[PDB]
Amino acid sequence: GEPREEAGALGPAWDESQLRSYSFPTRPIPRLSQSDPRAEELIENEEPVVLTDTNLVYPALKWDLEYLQENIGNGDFSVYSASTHKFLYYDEKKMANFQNFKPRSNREEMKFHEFVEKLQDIQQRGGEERLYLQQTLNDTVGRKIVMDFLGFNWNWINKQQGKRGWGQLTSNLLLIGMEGNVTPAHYDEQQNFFAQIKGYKRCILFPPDQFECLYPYPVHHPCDRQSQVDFDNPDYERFPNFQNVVGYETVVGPGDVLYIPMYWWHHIESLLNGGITITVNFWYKGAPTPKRIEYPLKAHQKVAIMRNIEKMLGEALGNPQEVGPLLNTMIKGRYN
Amino acid sequence: GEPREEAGALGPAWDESQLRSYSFPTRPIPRLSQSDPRAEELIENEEPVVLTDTNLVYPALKWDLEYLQENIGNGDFSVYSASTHKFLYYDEKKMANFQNFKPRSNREEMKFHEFVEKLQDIQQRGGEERLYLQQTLNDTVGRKIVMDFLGFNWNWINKQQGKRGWGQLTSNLLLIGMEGNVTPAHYDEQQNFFAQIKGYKRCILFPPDQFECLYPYPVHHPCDRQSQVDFDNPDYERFPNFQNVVGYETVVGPGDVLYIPMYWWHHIESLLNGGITITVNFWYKGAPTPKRIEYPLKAHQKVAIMRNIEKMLGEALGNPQEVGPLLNTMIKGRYN
Ligand SMILES: O=C(O)C(=O)N[C@H](Cc1ccccc1)C(=O)O
Ligand SMILES: O=C(O)C(=O)N[C@H](Cc1ccccc1)C(=O)O
Ligand SMILES: O=C(O)C(=O)N[C@H](Cc1ccccc1)C(=O)O
Ligand SMILES: O=C(O)C(=O)N[C@H](Cc1ccccc1)C(=O)O
Ligand SMILES: [Fe+2]
Ligand SMILES: [Fe+2]
Repeated sequence: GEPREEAGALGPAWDESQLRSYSFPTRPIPRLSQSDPRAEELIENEEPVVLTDTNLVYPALKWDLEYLQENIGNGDFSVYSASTHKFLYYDEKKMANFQNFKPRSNREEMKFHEFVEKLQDIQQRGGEERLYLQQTLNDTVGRKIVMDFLGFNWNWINKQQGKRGWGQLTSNLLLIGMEGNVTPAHYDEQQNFFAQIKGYKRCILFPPDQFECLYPYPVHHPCDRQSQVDFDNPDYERFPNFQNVVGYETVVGPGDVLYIPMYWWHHIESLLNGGITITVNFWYKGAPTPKRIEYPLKAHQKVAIMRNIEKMLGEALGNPQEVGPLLNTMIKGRYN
Repeated sequence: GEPREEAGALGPAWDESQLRSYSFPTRPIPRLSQSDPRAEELIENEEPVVLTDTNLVYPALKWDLEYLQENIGNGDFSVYSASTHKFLYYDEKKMANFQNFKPRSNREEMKFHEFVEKLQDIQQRGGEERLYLQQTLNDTVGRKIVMDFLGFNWNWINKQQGKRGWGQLTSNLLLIGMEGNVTPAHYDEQQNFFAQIKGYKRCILFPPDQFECLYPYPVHHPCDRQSQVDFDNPDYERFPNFQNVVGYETVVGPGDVLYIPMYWWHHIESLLNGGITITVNFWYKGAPTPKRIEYPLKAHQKVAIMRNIEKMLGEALGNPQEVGPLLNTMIKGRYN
């Protein structure tokens, strides 16, 4: 949609020139009120929606590098680096299988004050490197910050968890990123409530059934759950169906909360020239399995089946490397 | 090898002109004595071999249409028909899934005397149709025939079953076929002892690892376990790897016993212009699973894994028809 207008006539929140350009078409994601029945409907049907008045992270809306560094306590925060705007999320617990894989992003633990310094350093030296802080909110958090945390709207979110019959909140990540930073398309196996705090983030989502268009890496690969297709330079040779992809986009700002249904693909980028961005997500385990499979199956359920096959086949063969050969042996001249 | 010579200088048992011609190369299967250590070795390593002095079906060597019709009792025998020399073995318990499948062979129960008549009829009327009797040896068998059965060398075969740790004899089929009759390539999940009684049969076998060259039908298909490749007119377009196939052949005659290891492909044909052929097989369940998978895996073990995947995937999807689509969705642009 068109750039929303800020109250008090402070001008447009952002402008098209801050968004990156891509080859596929997109339609806006609904921006509704938490009290709007249609929104309660979209969630109930595992469809994305942006809630604008939940007050989920109200106490955190005052956060910023300064305030944070002062009260965030003194613990270790994981900080990812990148020579480019695209951040390569890789699982270190799978690098064994694909020894032929070399990471294009380096993680590093550090104190907040350090992170801030390393950041103010780049900016103050006309560098080109980019950073991104992603750390769970444990107990090593300052006292004052714990006050803000307790300030979150748990009354509302706890009812969503209940009404939807989801599992237990697995974690909350604090995400602080630099403008221009990008998180390549991928999907997560948990329900997510993306709570925007500082800055603006453009989020482009794709339904689970778009599986054939996004070509995710093999399950045993370090980049499992991520799309192999380079959005900046799509290889229609290897990934022919990326020319059929159609997504849903929107730009979340301070106070907004985006619901990302489990298994839904999502590409997230921080607006160009929009200062830093701060967000806090809420990951919950999806509702348990009906124990009485009812057909027809939903798209994400099939993806669960595929993932399973790959996992079990790598067990049987005792080697994840042979998973591919066996699958081709199974299909060539028989199923294709 | 070259046509063996019959004792008493009765001339060659058969001549090349009786065998069908095929595009692939083949090497002879070992013809050894049951007391030969090398033969006990081939069996222990699940490799084919022809034993010439087991005396397994000694009492049955005197069988023929006449003697049989008289003592075979009076029960129902399954008799398959075919307009061509190739017999289409289809599973009636799977015809549901592939309703788009129409059998090219008609089975029919009948009394022996009837079978003989229907047979002597064709021959006596210059017909072209072909028949093949395949029936288990139950209790509806004549008394005199039971005497022959009891005459089999159970002392020897029971030790093979024991030494190899195989399961229990699942069944014994009486196979009576017309000259020129052919049983297309396929494999069985049980250990087999092919006991030739009357006539000569050419058997061409392929190791389990030739899976990629024989393109078996889908597991849920009525012709599961059978090769899709037409040996008389190979379609190298669909089945490219059939040009890499290499088999082991041999011609079994009265008194010979062929060991067909479980999962080994086999094409069986009755010599051209060689009268009828009578055989009796012995199917045993392979040795149980080690319960402690020891790698590297053997070829037939992987085929067991593939079969499993197909079976379970058709369960999960609740429809065997979608098995193919999902497999391609899994591999395209990811594993190929
Ligand atoms: O949406 C589905 O249920 C489905 O089977 N979709 C397939 C593609 C697909 C298959 C499996 C998972 C996701 C997507 C299709 O050809 O449309
Ligand atoms: O919240 C998410 O699910 C998510 O993908 N967040 C990304 C950052 C991220 C990347 C990888 C793992 C967790 C979080 C973002 O740029 O907002
Ligand atoms: O023989 C094997 O163990 C094996 O994995 N053979 C594969 C082909 C094959 C795979 C699985 C079963 C039978 C045959 C090959 O490319 O040679
Ligand atoms: O004994 C076998 O395994 C076998 O494939 N015998 C075939 C006949 C047959 C075909 C199908 C099922 C059982 C038996 C033959 O022509 O000798
Ligand atoms: Fe994510
Ligand atoms: Fe067979």
